[PDB]
Amino acid sequence: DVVGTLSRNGKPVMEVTSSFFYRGNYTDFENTFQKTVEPVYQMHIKTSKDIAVLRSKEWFQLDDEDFDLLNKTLTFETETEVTFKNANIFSSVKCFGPIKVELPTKETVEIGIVDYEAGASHGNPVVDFLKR
Amino acid sequence: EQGIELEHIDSKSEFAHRIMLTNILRMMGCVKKQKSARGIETRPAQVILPMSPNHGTFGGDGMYSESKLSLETLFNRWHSESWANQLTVCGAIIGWTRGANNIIAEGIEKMGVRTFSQKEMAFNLLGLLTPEVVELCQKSPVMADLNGGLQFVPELKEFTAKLRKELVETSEVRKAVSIETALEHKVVNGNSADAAYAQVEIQPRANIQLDFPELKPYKQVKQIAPAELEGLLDLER
Amino acid sequence: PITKESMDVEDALDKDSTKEVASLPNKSTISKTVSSTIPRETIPFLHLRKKTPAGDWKYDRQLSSLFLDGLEKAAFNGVTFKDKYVLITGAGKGSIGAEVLQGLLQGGAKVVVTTSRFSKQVTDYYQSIYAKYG
Repeated sequence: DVVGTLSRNGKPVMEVTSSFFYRGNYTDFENTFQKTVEPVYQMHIKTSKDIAVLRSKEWFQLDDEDFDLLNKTLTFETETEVTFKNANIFSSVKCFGPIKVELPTKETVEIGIVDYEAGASHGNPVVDFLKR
Repeated sequence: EQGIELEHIDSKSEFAHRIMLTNILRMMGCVKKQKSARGIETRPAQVILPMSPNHGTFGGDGMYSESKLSLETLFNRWHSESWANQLTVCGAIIGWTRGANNIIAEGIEKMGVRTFSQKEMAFNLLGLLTPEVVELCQKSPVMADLNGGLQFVPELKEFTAKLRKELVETSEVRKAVSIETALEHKVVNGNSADAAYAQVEIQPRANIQLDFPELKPYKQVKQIAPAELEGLLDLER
Repeated sequence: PITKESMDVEDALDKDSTKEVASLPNKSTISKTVSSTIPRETIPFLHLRKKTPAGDWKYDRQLSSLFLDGLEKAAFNGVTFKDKYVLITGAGKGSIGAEVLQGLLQGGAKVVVTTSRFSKQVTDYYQSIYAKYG
């Protein structure tokens, strides 16, 4: 699956997404990879256990560690690069991107980073977090 | 009475009130009537009434506040009634005893208050049956505060509530984080990670023995019987 | 210090029961009272109140001191309830009453105990309590 980005006067106009398939047997997991740009997710911090949850999350690094998250909407412009070992085992997962906050002006500013890196992963913890 | 507020006071409450106040009065009443009927005068009965420091403080314990309050009248009514000769009153303001509130008990002890185990408070009461206190109680009604300085705490309810909230929320948070790190660990390392860490348990089967007598080594058994017994008895008899 | 308004004895508990048992019948002699050691303008955990003529029950040092001396004598020497006929209610297993009762029976008094759940378990429980402590 290949992403064709077409642009006019420098600005992108349309995206052309095509999924192609080679029939047969491909055990080519060395050069097999997955480079998806994970969708952004908003997280509303109302309760005191929610900030406890995100601070319990290792991958949540902040620019200022003392930054209050109470009554804030945090967005994750996160993208994941996975190298494969098997059809399901991921030989290494690198899920990273800037964590921003919706300001009172509703402008977005980078206040933290997701810098998740792991070896023989069967999936992403961040994605499991997100579906619950 | 647990979780009965001022609008919930009903049949159960009224019965409780009748156990803890009214029939107690009827008991003293009847003891007076039996003593008086045999002319007992040098032998009054020392009643140790269990008073409480909490008087509609904690709330939602129906008519347990008014039951333990109203027995204070006995201190005055020792003088204005004629039964003073047969009965003596030892109201015991009963402190915090342990063994629902046991979890926070350590928490209140940080506030320089003492909570008693059942055996400590029992020993304390038995204090009030010592000859000296009896003789004391035969002169005048005695109040004995075994509260352990708890009364000093200003508006105790919210302080017990705050302790409950901090222990319960610490419990909950740790439970949530312990589940919601293990789940993501299981996703990351698959089920095969903690499949080999899941161990087999060997449940017992019943093995009904015929419990034959155990036969000690000949060395041991020879030291039970004396020396001459060997070859002495006819084994046929 | 919340109650603030404005002795060492050599034994072998938990290390040698035998010598502790050897010293049980020895009536301990209290030279100095813990009542006289009560901090001034500091109310003890256990104390007595005396009725003020206005109509309130306020802490009295003299009565509280006498009671705590009594308690101290009971703790060191032991107390006997001989020639006492006592009635006790709500003394089921695990309640305060049960532990008071154990007291009285260790004291050697005559006691009547009421039970509001009269059954085999409750009878048997009281039996075992009276065999142990009686």
